[PDB]
Amino acid sequence: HPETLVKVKDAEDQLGARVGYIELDLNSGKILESFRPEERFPMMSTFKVLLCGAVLSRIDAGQEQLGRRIHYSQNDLVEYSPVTEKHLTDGMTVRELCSAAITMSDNTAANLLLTTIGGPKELTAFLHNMGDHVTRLDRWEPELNEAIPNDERDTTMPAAMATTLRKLLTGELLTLASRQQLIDWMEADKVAGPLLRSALPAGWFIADKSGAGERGSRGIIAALGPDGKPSRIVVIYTTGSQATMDERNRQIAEIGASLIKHW
Ligand SMILES: *C(=O)/C=C/N[C@@H](C(=O)O)[C@](C)(Cn1ccnn1)[SH](=O)=O
Repeated sequence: HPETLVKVKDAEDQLGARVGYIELDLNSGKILESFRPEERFPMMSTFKVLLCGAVLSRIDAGQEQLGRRIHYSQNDLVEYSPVTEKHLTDGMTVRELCSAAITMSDNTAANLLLTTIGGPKELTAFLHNMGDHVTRLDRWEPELNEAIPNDERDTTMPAAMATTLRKLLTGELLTLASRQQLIDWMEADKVAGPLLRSALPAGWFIADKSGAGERGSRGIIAALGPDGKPSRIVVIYTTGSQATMDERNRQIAEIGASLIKHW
C-alpha cells in the first residue's frame, strides 16, 4: 500500500540509512509493494534459513539425515552460541543444529551446518542451481556480518531473497515434509520479538528470521498472514545507520504496523 511506502521512506530519514522492502503474494509470486528491490544489503543471520533449505534438499536426496549426531570441540565455538556451548561432550543432531541456527540464531550451529554441505561456496552453488544468481555467501560466522559499504560478499537483494524464500516454502524444490519442517523452525523463531512480531495481532501466522550486523545492519524475512495461515512474504533490510539497536527495532516494527493496518 502507498502508506507503507511513506513509512519505509520515513524509516530512511530516522535511521539516516538505506532501507530495502518487498511484499510478495505467497501463492502467485506477484510483487505487491517494493522499495530499492534490486539494491544489495548484507543478509546477516537471515542466510541461516537458506542454509537449512540446502540441508533439507540433501535429506530429500538421501545425502543427509535429521538424526545424524555431530561432535565438535571448544575451538569450534564462536560468539553467541547459547545452544552449541552446552553440548561439547554429547554433540547435536542435524535436526537440533537447524533448530538452534533458525530459532535461537546460534552462530556455531550455522558454521557446523556449513561444514556439512562444503562451506559458503556450496550454499552459493545450491542458490545458483534453483535460479537465484544474486544471493551469495562468501564467509563464515562471524566475519559474514562485516557489512563493508559496497562489498557484495554475503549480500542479497530484497526481490531475490523474497523469491528464494517463496520457492523454499511453497515450490516442488523441497518435499512436503521438508517445506513443513523449514516453516516450523521459522514459526518457533525466539529472537525476533521486537520486529514484525510486536505489530502482529493474535490470530495471525508469522514464520520469520531476523538479522543484525556491523554498521547498523538489521533485517527480517517472513511468511505471515491472517486467520492462522501465511499468505505473504515480507523482506526488510537496512545497513549504514548509527542509530541504537532499540531505534532500528522500532522502525522495522512501525513498517510492520503499517503493513498490517493496510493489509
Ligand atoms: C545474526 O544476525 C547474527 C549476527 N551476529 C552478530 C550480531 O548478532 O550482532 C554478532 C553476534 C555480533 N558480535 C560480533 C562480536 N561480538 N558480537 S557476530 O556473529 O557478528
